[PDB]
Amino acid sequence: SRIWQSPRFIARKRGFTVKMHCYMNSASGNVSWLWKQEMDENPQQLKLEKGRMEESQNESLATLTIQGIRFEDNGIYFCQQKCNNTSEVYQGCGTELRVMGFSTLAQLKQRNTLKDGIIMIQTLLIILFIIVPIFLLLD
Amino acid sequence: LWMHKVPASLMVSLGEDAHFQCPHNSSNNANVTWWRVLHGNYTWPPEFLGPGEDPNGTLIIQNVNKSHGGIYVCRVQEGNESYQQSCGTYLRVRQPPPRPFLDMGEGTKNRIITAEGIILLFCAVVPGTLLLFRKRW
Amino acid sequence: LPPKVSVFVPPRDGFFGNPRKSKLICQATGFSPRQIQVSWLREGKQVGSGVTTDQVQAEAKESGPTTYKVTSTLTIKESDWLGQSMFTCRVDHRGLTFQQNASSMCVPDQDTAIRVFAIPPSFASIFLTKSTKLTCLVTDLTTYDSVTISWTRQNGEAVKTHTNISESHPNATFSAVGEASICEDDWNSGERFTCTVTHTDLPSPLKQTISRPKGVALHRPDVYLLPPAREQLNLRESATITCLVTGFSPADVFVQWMQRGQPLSPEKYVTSAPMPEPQAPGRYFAHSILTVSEEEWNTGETYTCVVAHEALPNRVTERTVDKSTEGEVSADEEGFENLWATASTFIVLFLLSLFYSTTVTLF
Amino acid sequence: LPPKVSVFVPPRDGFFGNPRKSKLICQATGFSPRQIQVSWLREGKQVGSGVTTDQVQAEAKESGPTTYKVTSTLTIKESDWLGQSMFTCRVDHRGLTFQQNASSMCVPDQDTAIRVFAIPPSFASIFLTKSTKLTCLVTDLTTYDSVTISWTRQNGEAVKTHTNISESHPNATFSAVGEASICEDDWNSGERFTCTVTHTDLPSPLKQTISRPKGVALHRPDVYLLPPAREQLNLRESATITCLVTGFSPADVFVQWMQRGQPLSPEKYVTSAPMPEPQAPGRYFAHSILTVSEEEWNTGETYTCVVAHEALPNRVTERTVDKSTEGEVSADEEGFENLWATASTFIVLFLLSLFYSTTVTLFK
Ligand SMILES: *[C@@H]1O[C@H](CO)[C@@H](O[C@@H]2O[C@H](CO)[C@@H](O[C@@H]3O[C@H](CO)[C@@H](O)[C@H](O[C@H]4O[C@H](CO)[C@@H](O)[C@H](O)[C@@H]4O[C@@H]4O[C@H](CO)[C@@H](O)[C@H](O)[C@H]4NC(C)=O)[C@@H]3O)[C@H](O)[C@H]2NC(C)=O)[C@H](O)[C@H]1NC(C)=O
Ligand SMILES: *[C@@H]1O[C@H](CO)[C@@H](O[C@@H]2O[C@H](CO)[C@@H](O[C@@H]3O[C@H](CO)[C@@H](O)[C@H](O[C@H]4O[C@H](CO)[C@@H](O)[C@H](O)[C@@H]4O)[C@@H]3O)[C@H](O)[C@H]2NC(C)=O)[C@H](O)[C@H]1NC(C)=O
Ligand SMILES: *[C@@H]1O[C@H](CO)[C@@H](O)[C@H](O)[C@H]1NC(C)=O
Ligand SMILES: *[C@@H]1O[C@H](CO)[C@@H](O)[C@H](O)[C@H]1NC(C)=O
Ligand SMILES: *[C@@H]1O[C@H](CO)[C@@H](O)[C@H](O)[C@H]1NC(C)=O
Ligand SMILES: *[C@@H]1O[C@H](CO)[C@@H](O)[C@H](O)[C@H]1NC(C)=O
Ligand SMILES: *[C@@H]1O[C@H](CO)[C@@H](O)[C@H](O)[C@H]1NC(C)=O
Ligand SMILES: *[C@@H]1O[C@H](CO)[C@@H](O)[C@H](O)[C@H]1NC(C)=O
Ligand SMILES: *[C@@H]1O[C@H](CO)[C@@H](O)[C@H](O)[C@H]1NC(C)=O
Ligand SMILES: *[C@@H]1O[C@H](CO)[C@@H](O)[C@H](O)[C@H]1NC(C)=O
Ligand SMILES: *[C@@H]1O[C@H](CO)[C@@H](O)[C@H](O)[C@H]1NC(C)=O
Ligand SMILES: *[C@@H]1O[C@H](CO)[C@@H](O)[C@H](O)[C@H]1NC(C)=O
Ligand SMILES: *[C@@H]1O[C@H](CO)[C@@H](O)[C@H](O)[C@H]1NC(C)=O
Ligand SMILES: *[C@@H]1O[C@H](CO)[C@@H](O)[C@H](O)[C@H]1NC(C)=O
Repeated sequence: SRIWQSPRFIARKRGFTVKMHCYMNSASGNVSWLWKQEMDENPQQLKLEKGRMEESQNESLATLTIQGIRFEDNGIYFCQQKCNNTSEVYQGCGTELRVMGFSTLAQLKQRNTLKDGIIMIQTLLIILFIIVPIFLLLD
Repeated sequence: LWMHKVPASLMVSLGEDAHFQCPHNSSNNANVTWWRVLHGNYTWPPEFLGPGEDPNGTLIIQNVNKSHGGIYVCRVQEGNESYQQSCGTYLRVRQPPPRPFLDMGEGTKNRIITAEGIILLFCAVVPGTLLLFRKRW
Repeated sequence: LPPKVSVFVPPRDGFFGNPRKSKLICQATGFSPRQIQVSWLREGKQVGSGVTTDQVQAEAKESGPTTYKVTSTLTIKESDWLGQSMFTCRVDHRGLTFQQNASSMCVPDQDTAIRVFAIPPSFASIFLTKSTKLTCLVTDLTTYDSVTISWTRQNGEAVKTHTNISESHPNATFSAVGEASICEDDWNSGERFTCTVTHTDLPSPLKQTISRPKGVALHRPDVYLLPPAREQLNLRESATITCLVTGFSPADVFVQWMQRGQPLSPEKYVTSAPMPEPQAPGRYFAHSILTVSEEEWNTGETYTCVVAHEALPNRVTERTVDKSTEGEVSADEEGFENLWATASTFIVLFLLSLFYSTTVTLF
Repeated sequence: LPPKVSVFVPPRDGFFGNPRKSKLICQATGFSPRQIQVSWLREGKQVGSGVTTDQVQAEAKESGPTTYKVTSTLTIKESDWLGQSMFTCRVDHRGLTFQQNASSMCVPDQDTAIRVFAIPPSFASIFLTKSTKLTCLVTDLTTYDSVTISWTRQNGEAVKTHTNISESHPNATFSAVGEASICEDDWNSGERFTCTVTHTDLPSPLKQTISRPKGVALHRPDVYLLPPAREQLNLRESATITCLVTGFSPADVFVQWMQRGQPLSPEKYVTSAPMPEPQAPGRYFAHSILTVSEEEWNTGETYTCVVAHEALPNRVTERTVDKSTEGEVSADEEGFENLWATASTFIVLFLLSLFYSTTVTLFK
């Protein structure tokens, strides 16, 4: 209607960059972002540190960039700009972020099976090393 | 308003049935239609998918395949007025992820591996000392 | 009053005599007053035999003053007519010389035909605007009159003419657009439509033709999309992203690119035209190229590739690539700190156990 | 006395006004008595508009019985005249009908005048065989004698005439495929080559001083070769290797595929024509794709791609991809796997020390 925001879903790989664009008319002041994980159900204000999350603003295109994402960035980001001439908050429905890992199906399966094959061996040897000496020394 | 309550993704495996919903606010006199929309500021017209199948406003889709991605949008209008439209629920699908040993993931197996290793080293030193130093004397 | 001087040459067959003879009429009427001096200068020289300049009869034109009419005549033989002589009409009317140069044979002057292109309506331009327009374009003519771009159906009957003739061009290569209209069903039935072009410099019209084939079968495309090759990126100059629409029938695919949600201008990409598949008998393939700066591709900037074909189940599909054409399952699992702690602990633990092994071997 | 009916038409440069209009004259003099009628016709339809018949006035004669004269006129639009429609005028003298034709179609001149042109040697012909030659094609002519084709030089020098003349063309015409072997550097120098054609009927030679169109500067293409996409390989039906050339000038590049040293059949790959580049000036790009069976791709089989251009130094370059072109998937995946490998090695390497120490202590 008045505030247009894209994209709707982003699924990157850990380490890369993400950009989110809020399209709004250049009349009613400046735009302030928000944040919402799925633990909450009411958007919170967004902090900002240089090198990580950073904001800019052209004529009628406001953007936000995050560098080197990680697993603690899986939330929905909202852009909000209230009219200073009419006093009405206008808000889009924002974006979503997901952070994928470095592995595939094939590697994971082998790693899991090797790890379990190793993990049973230590149990067997600990049982042997606790049962043999007591049976030997107890005579 | 209510045009923000809908989630932003849905998780299904192929061959199953997904569930959506559109929380109407006009007292059982409105019209509910479900559409499938493109990226945004699109040029091709959107397509008409299906009407409200049950009184409470739920859409059910079956026979999931690879080509069933994309945004699903519910559009509701009351008679002669303009329609009200949410901003969709992106759908992402892939079936495979397997079972094995659901109890713990890699986040736990490494820790108990290292604990078992250190405990084994701790417990495999005293028996040798007891067997050896108690034999000469 | 300066009259309108006109000369009406006979056709070649209309000859009579031995040797055969014919006549010219140098009828220049609509003039006043009576005074007139007519000279039928053959090769610039007057003829003293056969020139019959009749009396100056009054033209009873009630509206305004009564003007006068004249009727010049001159006879020539068959050999004289084919001698290609300039039988110029020079009338010293009212002390003013009026000249009218004409040939003496069947001479469509002289030889000049160029081009005409008939463009049929595609499929994307029927589903979007709901109007099956069809145009046939005439290129690089001169901005003269008497151009008539007329469409005719297969039964001889015609449809409407054009509008919006283009403007001047640096090479004097003006153009016309003979747009028309037709109901969709008639075009889908597949009958031949022809557009005819006429001109003052054309010895004959240019009957083009356009129709739609009937009986083709439907197959669906398979759009892939490739990123730039590493050797291009190592130059740090540019990159090219290519779609690939492989194995569809019939023709007329329709593609476009989007970025940031705003479609790109048509001056970036260069689409190709369908051409037959080597090994398959009746299928085609196409392409597309987008050129972007190399620094743009290195900081995100996901791109898309929208196609539209009439055999696809939902008429549209869309792919994408940014830089990380990856990101499979296991978002949170597989660990990242345990894998370091375990490696460090088991690097320490074996080294510690080696001392016990040494002591054991000693004892 | 029947009149002498004549029909006159205007020249093509005789139309004026908006819309442009002209006239036609149907005249018949030397008739007696005054009983005469005139009717115009338009392909079977008579139109009364724009008809101006004069009165039956006695002809001014010095001897013999005095006859009469009449003049009739019709007005037409130009778009009708230029559309090849036929107008006829009919005169009824004493109830006798006289009709005469008229139309704007007296163009034909049945002679030996035919189109004589040439096809220049494309770059494929010269590179493959070093056999620079040019062909002068002749059509619109039937079987004659002394039909001699002479590829005249700048000063009309010696020419090896064509052989193996074909049969009569299905037009009822004859195709004279002129040909003459030629040197190399003369064609690159902008020299005038006219195939003067001698004939028994019309020996007028149609001369065309064809030559190389001096022009655009020199640039060299670069070959980027692309392996097939993954989602195609998953289908396990076929793969499509792509050879890409960009930024060359002028046009007319030549490319062919080759594996194990012997060339593939020309029915296995498709090459597109050069097209302009959207950003730069009139430089071009072209694409060639080869479709292989997916089972062959999972073994080896380099599939080199060979191009051939003009500005290119040695006129040949090759590219090669077989199965290893993943190209730096990431900078951390390999470190992750390496760390896991070290940990996995050290586990089993550690267990040996415990087993060996315990058994050696027990066995002492
Ligand atoms: C002086 O400057 C002026 C100003 O530009 C020049 O005028 C240009 O003249 C060109 C002459 O070729 C015009 O180009 C033509 O018009 C279209 C623009 O590209 C294009 O349609 C034409 O392409 C046809 O020819 C191809 C080669 O023969 C065919 O293979 C092809 O199929 C094309 O035919 C149709 O093409 C359309 C695409 O638009 C398809 O949709 C149809 O399906 C095709 N139908 C058929 C049956 O083939 C051709 O390039 C150019 O438009 C014009 N510029 C204008 C009008 O602005 C002068 O040439 C220049 N003088 C010089 C150089 O001496
Ligand atoms: C009689 O029938 C025969 C077939 O049995 C037919 O022969 C062929 O006609 C074509 C069309 O005239 C000839 O093609 C010409 O020459 C070359 C050959 O490749 C073409 O490239 C030419 O195309 C150019 O010129 C055209 C006209 O200016 C352009 O429109 C076009 O875009 C190109 O610029 C040209 O078409 C062909 O050579 C002959 N075959 C042989 C063996 O010569 C013949 O045309 C029929 N005759 C008549 C009067 O219909
Ligand atoms: C954005 O607008 C506000 C409101 O006027 C003003 O403080 C300033 O122009 C901007 N705020 C910044 C840059 O922190
Ligand atoms: C804003 O966009 C315009 C495009 O019209 C561009 O020229 C300008 O540099 C942009 N401003 C900034 C600060 O990037
Ligand atoms: C639905 O929401 C609108 C706000 O957009 C509100 O005005 C209306 O009262 C609501 N309807 C019900 C039944 O709560
Ligand atoms: C609801 O919409 C459908 C299609 O959009 C229409 O057929 C139907 O008549 C509508 N119902 C009402 C009550 O307007
Ligand atoms: C893109 O959206 C803007 C409004 O945000 C609109 O003005 C523009 O027309 C849209 N693009 C197209 C191609 O319609
Ligand atoms: C259907 O909607 C009603 C509200 O009218 C709600 O109580 C019920 O839980 C819904 N059923 C499902 C399966 O969502
Ligand atoms: C899934 O089913 C639909 C309709 O039955 C079909 O069009 C589509 O191609 C199928 N998907 C795959 C991957 O076969
Ligand atoms: C309903 O909408 C139509 C527009 O199609 C309008 O002409 C009509 O006046 C409207 N009626 C009411 C009661 O709003
Ligand atoms: C013929 O007459 C026309 C009158 O407009 C004149 O322009 C032209 O030069 C003349 N040509 C000759 C050969 O006399
Ligand atoms: C050219 O076509 C457009 C759309 O069909 C029309 O609006 C315009 O008036 C036409 N040009 C002229 C000069 O009539
Ligand atoms: C005039 O033309 C018609 C055909 O349009 C023909 O039948 C007739 O014979 C012609 N007139 C003469 C005198 O031949
Ligand atoms: C001439 O044509 C014959 C076939 O009619 C062919 O065998 C021969 O090679 C041709 N000669 C040349 C020089 O092209």
